[PDB]
Amino acid sequence: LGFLGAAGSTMGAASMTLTVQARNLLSKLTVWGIKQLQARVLAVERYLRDQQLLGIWGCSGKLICCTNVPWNSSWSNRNLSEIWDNMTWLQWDKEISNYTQIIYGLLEESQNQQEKNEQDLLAL
Amino acid sequence: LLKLTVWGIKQLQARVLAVERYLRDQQLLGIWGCSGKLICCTNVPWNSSWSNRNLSEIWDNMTWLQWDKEISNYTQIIYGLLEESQNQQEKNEQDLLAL
Amino acid sequence: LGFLGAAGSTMGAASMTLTVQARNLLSLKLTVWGIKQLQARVLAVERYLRDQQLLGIWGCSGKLICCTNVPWNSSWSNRNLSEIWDNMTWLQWDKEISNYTQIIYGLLEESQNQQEKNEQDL
Amino acid sequence: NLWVTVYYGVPVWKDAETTLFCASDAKHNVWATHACVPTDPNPQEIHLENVTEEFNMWKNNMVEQMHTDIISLWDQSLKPCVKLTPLCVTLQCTNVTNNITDDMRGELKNCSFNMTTELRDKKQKVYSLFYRLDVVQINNKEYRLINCNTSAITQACPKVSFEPIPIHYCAPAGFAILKCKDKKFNGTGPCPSVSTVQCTHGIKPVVSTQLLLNGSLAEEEVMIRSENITNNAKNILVQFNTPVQINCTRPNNNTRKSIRIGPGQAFYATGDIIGDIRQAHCNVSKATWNETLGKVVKQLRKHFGNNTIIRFANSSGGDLEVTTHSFNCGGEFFYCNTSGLFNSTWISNDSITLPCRIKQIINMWQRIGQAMYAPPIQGVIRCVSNITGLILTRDGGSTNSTTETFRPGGGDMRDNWRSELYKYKVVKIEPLGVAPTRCKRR
Amino acid sequence: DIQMTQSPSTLSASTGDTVRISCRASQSITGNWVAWYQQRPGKAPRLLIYRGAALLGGVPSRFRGSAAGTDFTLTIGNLQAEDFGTFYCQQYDTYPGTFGQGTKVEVK
Amino acid sequence: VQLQQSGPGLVKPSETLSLTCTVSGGSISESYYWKWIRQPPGKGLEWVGRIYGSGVSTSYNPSLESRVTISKDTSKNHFSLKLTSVTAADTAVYYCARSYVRAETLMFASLGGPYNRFDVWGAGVLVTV
Amino acid sequence: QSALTQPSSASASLGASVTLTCTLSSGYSNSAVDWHQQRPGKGPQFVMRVGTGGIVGSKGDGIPDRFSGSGSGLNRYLIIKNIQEEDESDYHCGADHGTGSAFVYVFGGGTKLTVL
Amino acid sequence: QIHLVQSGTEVKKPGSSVTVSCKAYGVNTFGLYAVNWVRQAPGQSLEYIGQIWRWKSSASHHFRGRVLISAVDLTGSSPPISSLEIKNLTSDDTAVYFCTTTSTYDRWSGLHHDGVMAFSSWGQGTLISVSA
Ligand SMILES: *[C@@H]1O[C@H](CO)[C@@H](O[C@@H]2O[C@H](CO)[C@@H](O[C@@H]3O[C@H](CO[C@H]4O[C@H](CO[C@H]5O[C@H](CO)[C@@H](O)[C@H](O)[C@@H]5O[C@H]5O[C@H](CO)[C@@H](O)[C@H](O)[C@@H]5O)[C@@H](O)[C@H](O[C@H]5O[C@H](CO)[C@@H](O)[C@H](O)[C@@H]5O[C@H]5O[C@H](CO)[C@@H](O)[C@H](O)[C@@H]5O)[C@@H]4O)[C@@H](O)[C@H](O[C@H]4O[C@H](CO)[C@@H](O)[C@H](O)[C@@H]4O[C@H]4O[C@H](CO)[C@@H](O)[C@H](O)[C@@H]4O[C@H]4O[C@H](CO)[C@@H](O)[C@H](O)[C@@H]4O)[C@@H]3O)[C@H](O)[C@H]2NC(C)=O)[C@H](O)[C@H]1NC(C)=O
Ligand SMILES: *[C@@H]1O[C@H](CO)[C@@H](O[C@@H]2O[C@H](CO)[C@@H](O[C@@H]3O[C@H](CO)[C@@H](O)[C@H](O)[C@@H]3O)[C@H](O)[C@H]2NC(C)=O)[C@H](O)[C@H]1NC(C)=O
Ligand SMILES: *[C@@H]1O[C@H](CO)[C@@H](O[C@@H]2O[C@H](CO)[C@@H](O[C@@H]3O[C@H](CO)[C@@H](O)[C@H](O)[C@@H]3O)[C@H](O)[C@H]2NC(C)=O)[C@H](O)[C@H]1NC(C)=O
Ligand SMILES: *[C@@H]1O[C@H](CO)[C@@H](O[C@@H]2O[C@H](CO)[C@@H](O)[C@H](O)[C@H]2NC(C)=O)[C@H](O)[C@H]1NC(C)=O
Ligand SMILES: *[C@@H]1O[C@H](CO)[C@@H](O[C@@H]2O[C@H](CO)[C@@H](O)[C@H](O)[C@H]2NC(C)=O)[C@H](O)[C@H]1NC(C)=O
Ligand SMILES: *[C@@H]1O[C@H](CO)[C@@H](O[C@@H]2O[C@H](CO)[C@@H](O)[C@H](O)[C@H]2NC(C)=O)[C@H](O)[C@H]1NC(C)=O
Ligand SMILES: *[C@@H]1O[C@H](CO)[C@@H](O[C@@H]2O[C@H](CO)[C@@H](O)[C@H](O)[C@H]2NC(C)=O)[C@H](O)[C@H]1NC(C)=O
Ligand SMILES: *[C@@H]1O[C@H](CO)[C@@H](O[C@@H]2O[C@H](CO)[C@@H](O)[C@H](O)[C@H]2NC(C)=O)[C@H](O)[C@H]1NC(C)=O
Ligand SMILES: *[C@@H]1O[C@H](CO)[C@@H](O[C@@H]2O[C@H](CO)[C@@H](O)[C@H](O)[C@H]2NC(C)=O)[C@H](O)[C@H]1NC(C)=O
Ligand SMILES: *[C@@H]1O[C@H](CO)[C@@H](O[C@@H]2O[C@H](CO)[C@@H](O)[C@H](O)[C@H]2NC(C)=O)[C@H](O)[C@H]1NC(C)=O
Ligand SMILES: *[C@@H]1O[C@H](CO)[C@@H](O[C@@H]2O[C@H](CO)[C@@H](O)[C@H](O)[C@H]2NC(C)=O)[C@H](O)[C@H]1NC(C)=O
Ligand SMILES: *[C@@H]1O[C@H](CO)[C@@H](O[C@@H]2O[C@H](CO)[C@@H](O)[C@H](O)[C@H]2NC(C)=O)[C@H](O)[C@H]1NC(C)=O
Ligand SMILES: *[C@@H]1O[C@H](CO)[C@@H](O)[C@H](O)[C@H]1NC(C)=O
Ligand SMILES: *[C@@H]1O[C@H](CO)[C@@H](O)[C@H](O)[C@H]1NC(C)=O
Ligand SMILES: *[C@@H]1O[C@H](CO)[C@@H](O)[C@H](O)[C@H]1NC(C)=O
Ligand SMILES: *[C@@H]1O[C@H](CO)[C@@H](O)[C@H](O)[C@H]1NC(C)=O
Ligand SMILES: *[C@@H]1O[C@H](CO)[C@@H](O)[C@H](O)[C@H]1NC(C)=O
Ligand SMILES: *[C@@H]1O[C@H](CO)[C@@H](O)[C@H](O)[C@H]1NC(C)=O
Ligand SMILES: *[C@@H]1O[C@H](CO)[C@@H](O)[C@H](O)[C@H]1NC(C)=O
Ligand SMILES: *[C@@H]1O[C@H](CO)[C@@H](O)[C@H](O)[C@H]1NC(C)=O
Ligand SMILES: *[C@@H]1O[C@H](CO)[C@@H](O)[C@H](O)[C@H]1NC(C)=O
Repeated sequence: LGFLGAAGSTMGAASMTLTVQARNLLSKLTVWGIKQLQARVLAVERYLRDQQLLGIWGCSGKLICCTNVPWNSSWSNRNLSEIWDNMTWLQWDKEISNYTQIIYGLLEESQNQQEKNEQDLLAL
Repeated sequence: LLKLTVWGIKQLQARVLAVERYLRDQQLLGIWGCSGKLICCTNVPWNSSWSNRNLSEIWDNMTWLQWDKEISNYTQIIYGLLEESQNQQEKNEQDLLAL
Repeated sequence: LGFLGAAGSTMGAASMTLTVQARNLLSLKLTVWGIKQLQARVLAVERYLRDQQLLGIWGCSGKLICCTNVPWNSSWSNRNLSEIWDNMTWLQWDKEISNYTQIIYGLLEESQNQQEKNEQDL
Repeated sequence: NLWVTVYYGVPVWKDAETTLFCASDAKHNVWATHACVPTDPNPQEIHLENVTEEFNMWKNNMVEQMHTDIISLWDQSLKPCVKLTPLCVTLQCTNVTNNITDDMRGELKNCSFNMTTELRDKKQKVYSLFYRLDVVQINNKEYRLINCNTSAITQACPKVSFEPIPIHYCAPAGFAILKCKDKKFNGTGPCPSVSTVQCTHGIKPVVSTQLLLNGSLAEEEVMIRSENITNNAKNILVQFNTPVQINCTRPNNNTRKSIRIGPGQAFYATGDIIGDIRQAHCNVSKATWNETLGKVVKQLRKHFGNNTIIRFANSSGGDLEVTTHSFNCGGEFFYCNTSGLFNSTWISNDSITLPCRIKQIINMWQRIGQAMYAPPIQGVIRCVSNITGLILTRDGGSTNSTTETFRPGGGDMRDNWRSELYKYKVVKIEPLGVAPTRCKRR
Repeated sequence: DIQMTQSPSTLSASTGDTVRISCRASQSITGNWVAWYQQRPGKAPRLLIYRGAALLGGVPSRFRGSAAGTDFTLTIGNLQAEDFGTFYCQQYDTYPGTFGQGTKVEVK
Repeated sequence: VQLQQSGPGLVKPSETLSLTCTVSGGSISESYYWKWIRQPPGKGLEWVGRIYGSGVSTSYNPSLESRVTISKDTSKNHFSLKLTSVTAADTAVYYCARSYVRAETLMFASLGGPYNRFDVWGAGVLVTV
Repeated sequence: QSALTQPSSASASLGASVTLTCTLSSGYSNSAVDWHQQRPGKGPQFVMRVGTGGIVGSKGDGIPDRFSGSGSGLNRYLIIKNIQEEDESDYHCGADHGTGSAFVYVFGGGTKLTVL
Repeated sequence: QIHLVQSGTEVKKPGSSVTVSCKAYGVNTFGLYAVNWVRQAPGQSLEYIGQIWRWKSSASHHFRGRVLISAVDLTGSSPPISSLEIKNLTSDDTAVYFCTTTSTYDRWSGLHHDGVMAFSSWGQGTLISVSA
């Protein structure tokens, strides 16, 4: 398909070409020099601010990485057929746009408890 | 502090290219499943159309420069096969983990 | 507790809130205030990538509490496991191991080394 | 059977171009010494064995960046201080009548001129002492400056010094410098002993013509290098194996006078001389110069034949920069007449003295549009130098006889830094590779 | 409490030789909390080397120290005529501090 | 490229030590490591000291710390070895050797990297105390 | 570390292959061991540098092709195929560890090859 | 440069009180510094008596309830002084007393470990002799 080629498909048909968009996110003091320098600085900062959030939850190098938190029924009461086959990615981010902060908060303490529970496993 | 008389535009840009050359190498190594490894192994097979040499001739007689010069026409297809195989292995692990 | 809220506690009570400090170490003309912001952004990139490069050569990339197979020598500290985590803090433990920090930093580099592919390659 | 295995950190390098920053050793200067990073006292040099690299000193990109960095370092210290715009006017100049010798009959001139004071509707008649090479008559007499019809006059700034500081051109991350260790290397061809480094050695940005100053020395023999030895339009660089000491001095005792011009500005000129007027001169050894010329004519017969007569001559003609050896020590610019050194004919305790002239108007880097006025230095200026090289050209005859004529030349500043960067090559390291193995993942 | 033992008790040397003084603690000091003091007869004591092998401002480079386990050694090379006094080794690891017993250095 | 040793005769106890090893055929300010090695008669070898030729980085044995001093003089290309507080049971043979960094390319199965390599050994002088 | 090597008793006949062994302390298992040959009455010289597998560099100046090197896990073998009248000396190991500021060099006990 | 002075040589009797003063030129406040009072017997080693640090005065386990250490900050017309009072002295207290200061400004200075510190600058020494 190409870059952003599966933007109109469903959520189940666009979860297979994730490596196309994941590789195009990094790449005298005249007027055209400071703009290029600020663009490179902004690109490096936008890459690092996503890599840090990927590294906190424990998904360093994985795109379909799995978590351990349960899905609450108050966020979305839809089944697996009305999400991966009917809705797209431009509507699913707007459907649960009011519940992303609590999910991002729950994804941190569970990873912290999993890392601190591993310390009591090799101490036997 | 930061003075850009003659040596301020040459010290900042060196750190900029250092950050870029580190981040591009880390991004190219992260998409293959070898984040933090050097002698990691893959799952793709070696085709006989790229190099028909044996295993006793490359590791004891050849050089890295001559090896880069020899298979330079079959470089991007190995990276494409690795990028396909990493996504296929991740999808297979997600299919095995769902049961 | 907040950012740097467990500075007065011991080592056993401050090692549980590392996720607070693990998310605050990263975040147009040529006037006198335009270059200072770029300098601060470049310094914030430099003070994060240098600290992240040390965890990559030790095999602890992406882990907050990571432990390896390096044996702790008895000449570095002659204390038990109860007079360190329950009595001493992080501001007093760093002063005692200042003369043995580079030895541990050099021993941690070869560990993730003596654990690499050998002939198994053939 | 066989599986692909990636490797990170393979010794594969290519040729590329990048930017090299400064690194010096830890009162202001012209070159920004305190603005560079400190130098690592333990440099890492990796002797890369079984690697034969082909070097070419006449296609290097380091000298083209070094010349630009040297030029850009010169036009930044003349900016934030006083510029002498209304200086060149109709001067009334006479000769001098003091306790003077015979050779200084027409050199020193006593000039007088009007100048605007701090008030715009007032004048002030002052006087100064100028040299012969700085005044031009308009056909007591009427004289004017030389650069009043060509360039813009700005004064050399009296807070900076002009001493050479050794700097190191380091490489950023992702690049390296290959250096050949051949002691008889002529800058072009293969080299089987290479070394990977990050920074270079101490290079002093010294400017001169017809006589290479302090610099660096060779190891075994006198080296001869040229881009094309057949064509007579390329300069020939000669690198000695032993240093020759030359003592330059100026016995004058000049005093500085501050004529306060414009509002809030000043103008430094020469006052009155206390003593006698003697010529500035450079003494060189006569015993070592003949031996260095013998080494030159011994190492020069390998490219012209074993039965060729080598006749040394002086400069032919031109401007003041090419015909005379120009340098700067102490604070003043000296132009010396080297017609007495290149006088010999080689077939198959005394000291030589060379008189020089002090110039105050200098057109650096052979440009048109920018000039400089050096301030007078108070005191006696005596310096010593090491001649560790030569720049010689030749002319084409009728190709029937067995004689040659070598003359000193120069003018181009690229040859002064090509004798030090003739072994360093910037390369870019690529650490990724693939190889077939018998290992499989998981 | 830590009881510091200094060795030797009484020595004698001349101008040119090196003097080595050892100090042995009771327990193990892993943090290298030790200091060396000198005292001329009649004057005030003077700190020379604190924290094992770190020198003070004004002390010449001819004095050196080393620490190994419970052994703290002080070496004086190129001995002059202004160093003949009494030396002490004092620990400050635990509370309170304890000094040595003294080492008289005489001229031969 | 060659090493010439010059050692004294008998050494009295409780005194100083002085040894030298002059190089010939190469500069002393080059990127080369000079090593001082000791060997008692009958037992095995024992490395004592190492000094970098292009820097100030020196390395000594941990069992003989605060006792070994290695200096260098670039006037006539010398490096000197001193060992105060001489024990009478330290009669041995001393050797000066060279070592340099090598990172040659041969496409091995493992990566490895740069290592140290000895090229020039010494004759060795006998010190009897 | 510490270069645990064989003692100085090794019997060999004229026309036999001798496999000298240098071992580690079963803690590192990946290092490079130098082989120094000290003649009785003469100064020692550098011969080979063995490691994981074959030789990592080149042989010394004046070394025949009969000397070979091999490596297996914790053992490093120096193999001599033919024995001449000058093939008896003291064979010492050697291992470098650390960085430029914490450099250490551990030697071995040294074996003594005999002839019959 | 910091210079320390003390009182003069005095004699005493068994049953009186001894007051020793210690003045220091160069110290701005006593909050960035710590004062230590030690003694030395003629013919013996040194002994640590007491200290004051972070405006907290303390002594060892051998001189508890016997001595008293006090201090004052920068008075605008006098150097900051420190006083040591010994009550009901015994006839084995004839010694030379020393007043030392130690800078406790830097946390990673290495000259102090949780109050237990070394002495950098020394005073003059007060000779105290008691007899019948
Ligand atoms: C900035 O800002 C800042 C702020 O922060 C500041 O600072 C400040 O400063 C100041 C200065 O001025 C200060 O003040 C000071 O203080 C000090 C402290 O002290 C401490 O100590 C003490 C002692 O203790 C002890 O004792 C007790 C009793 O017995 C006990 O209990 C305890 O425990 C202890 O004991 C210990 O030790 C011992 C030994 O010694 C042992 O043995 C035992 O066991 C133990 O261990 C104490 O006491 C104190 O306390 C007090 O205080 C507190 C607070 O702090 C309180 O709370 C308490 O209560 C108390 O009180 C009390 O007192 C007070 C007065 O003070 C009164 O009022 C009340 O009522 C009560 O009674 C402390 O802790 C002090 O010391 C000082 O004092 C001084 O001064 C005053 C005024 O002037 C007076 O009055 C006094 O008396 C004193 O004086 C003295 O000394 C001097 C000098 O030397 C002299 O000159 C004088 O004359 C006097 O002398 C006298 O006496 C002595 C004795 O003492 C004798 O010897 C003699 O002879 C005479 O008679 C002062 O006050 C402050 O503090 C500060 N602050 C803070 C916060 O810290 C600064 O300064 C600024 N800056 C600027 C520049 O300015
Ligand atoms: C021209 O070339 C000559 C010969 O290369 C230079 O003379 C040399 O100057 C250096 C200055 O550092 C002398 O080095 C000496 O090293 C000893 C080592 O202990 C030190 O104690 C001395 O104080 C000094 O630094 C070197 O011996 C000397 N070479 C000779 C006299 O043959 C000369 O400096 C060069 N430049 C000029 C302007 O003449
Ligand atoms: C080639 O190297 C020699 C090194 O011997 C240079 O000679 C030194 O040059 C500097 C500045 O050019 C002299 O410093 C000046 O000395 C005068 C007194 O003569 C003083 O009044 C100034 O304030 C300034 O400090 C220095 O004395 C002189 N000699 C030595 C032994 O360092 C020479 O300049 C170099 N050649 C070139 C072209 O730079
Ligand atoms: C240059 O000419 C000026 C005249 O304008 C000389 O200045 C005079 O010098 C004489 C003798 O030194 C004095 O008596 C006069 O008072 C000076 N006049 C003024 C206006 O200053 C000057 O000396 C000449 N310079 C030289 C080097 O001879
Ligand atoms: C400086 O200015 C003065 C005037 O202040 C000039 O003197 C005049 O010169 C002209 C021609 O030389 C005469 O015709 C006038 O009579 C002079 N005097 C006046 C009051 O105008 C003088 O020539 C100028 N130049 C110099 C070098 O002194
Ligand atoms: C600027 O003035 C100088 C000084 O006169 C000129 O240089 C000479 O000008 C004459 C013309 O009268 C020529 O014949 C000479 O060949 C010039 N050179 C020399 C070395 O004497 C210069 O030409 C003037 N600039 C311009 C652009 O005309
Ligand atoms: C260069 O050489 C000349 C002559 O060889 C030197 O001039 C001599 O200087 C001395 C001292 O002033 C006089 O006594 C002599 O009479 C001069 N000789 C002549 C022929 O005039 C000059 O000093 C030398 N310069 C240097 C820097 O060495
Ligand atoms: C250049 O100057 C140096 C001084 O720096 C001269 O060196 C001296 O030469 C005399 C000649 O008799 C010796 O006695 C001195 O010992 C030399 N050294 C010093 C430090 O004075 C040198 O000879 C001069 N060269 C010339 C050609 O004049
Ligand atoms: C090179 O040397 C020649 C001869 O020594 C110089 O030619 C003389 O120059 C002067 C002044 O220009 C004339 O007066 C003579 O008539 C010339 N003689 C001849 C035979 O031509 C020449 O000037 C020197 N060149 C330089 C650049 O100094
Ligand atoms: C450089 O020096 C030479 C000789 O030292 C000068 O040649 C002399 O030139 C004059 C004319 O100016 C003649 O009268 C002499 O006969 C020449 N000397 C000889 C030996 O022939 C030469 O002119 C000088 N160069 C300059 C530019 O002045
Ligand atoms: C170049 O060298 C020649 C040969 O030595 C010089 O010619 C001699 O110069 C001297 C000096 O006046 C005369 O006395 C001789 O008569 C000349 N001829 C001979 C055959 O010796 C010539 O002067 C030199 N030129 C320069 C510029 O130094
Ligand atoms: C332990 O570490 C401390 C601090 O790193 C060392 O103290 C420094 O020692 C050097 C060497 O003399 C001095 O130049 C510094 O002034 C000291 N203080 C600092 C850096 O604050 C101490 O020497 C080390 N101890 C040992 C035994 O190596
Ligand atoms: C767009 O929708 C049609 C039917 O609705 C479907 O056949 C087609 O595949 C979709 N396009 C993409 C790129 O998924
Ligand atoms: C689901 O949401 C409810 C209501 O906010 C909350 O009480 C409950 O803890 C949540 N459960 C999970 C599993 O997040
Ligand atoms: C190998 O190369 C052949 C010819 O190009 C191609 O048809 C085949 O698909 C390739 N197979 C692999 C494993 O790359
Ligand atoms: C500070 O100390 C008190 C003891 O008095 C303790 O209860 C408290 O938890 C400490 N503060 C922190 C942040 O640990
Ligand atoms: C360099 O390596 C080749 C093998 O690729 C070898 O034949 C050659 O002898 C080596 N060069 C030297 C000087 O040993
Ligand atoms: C003044 O000097 C010039 C230049 O040498 C000369 O031509 C003129 O004759 C001199 N005039 C007098 C009067 O000396
Ligand atoms: C130059 O003149 C000054 C007067 O300003 C004098 O002090 C100095 O000594 C003179 N120089 C010489 C070398 O005589
Ligand atoms: C230079 O040396 C040669 C011989 O090597 C001699 O013929 C000639 O005259 C010498 N020249 C001078 C100027 O001394
Ligand atoms: C020229 O002379 C040199 C002197 O060393 C000699 O080696 C060379 O062979 C000669 N060349 C010819 C063509 O005679």
